[PDB]
Amino acid sequence: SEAQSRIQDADYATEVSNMSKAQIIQQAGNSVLAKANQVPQQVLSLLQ
Amino acid sequence: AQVINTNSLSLITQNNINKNQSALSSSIERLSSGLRINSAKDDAAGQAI
Amino acid sequence: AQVINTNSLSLITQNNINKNQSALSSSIERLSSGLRINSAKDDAAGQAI
Repeated sequence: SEAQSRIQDADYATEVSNMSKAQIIQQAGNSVLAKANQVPQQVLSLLQ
Repeated sequence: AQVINTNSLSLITQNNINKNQSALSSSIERLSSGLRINSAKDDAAGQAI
Repeated sequence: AQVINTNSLSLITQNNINKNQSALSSSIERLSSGLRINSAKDDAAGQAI
């Protein structure tokens, strides 16, 4: 049982860190994606 | 700016977000579940043993 | 803490308690009974003698 444990164990210490990293990266990606959408907008300034 | 027909920066951002959300889904699944294998989309040798 | 799916410490503690229970039961039974052999699950040569 002890030997089988090592093969299939969640290891919450690592999994919560991976989850936090993923959440941070997702929020950062959404931020930079919303910021990047304003880039094609400055053409109207040249238009008029 | 010069091009609005394609915002490649948005495309790369979408790809990065997709990879990160795949990692996030894996982490959330393994966290809610007790196992690490979890219906081995992951390694096969581990569940075989 | 790192693992919740299996707790090995509690398991080996259970094994130790189970090992102790046998000696406890044997001692109590030999105390209640007058004889040491007592239906020799113990040594059988002594029972024959």
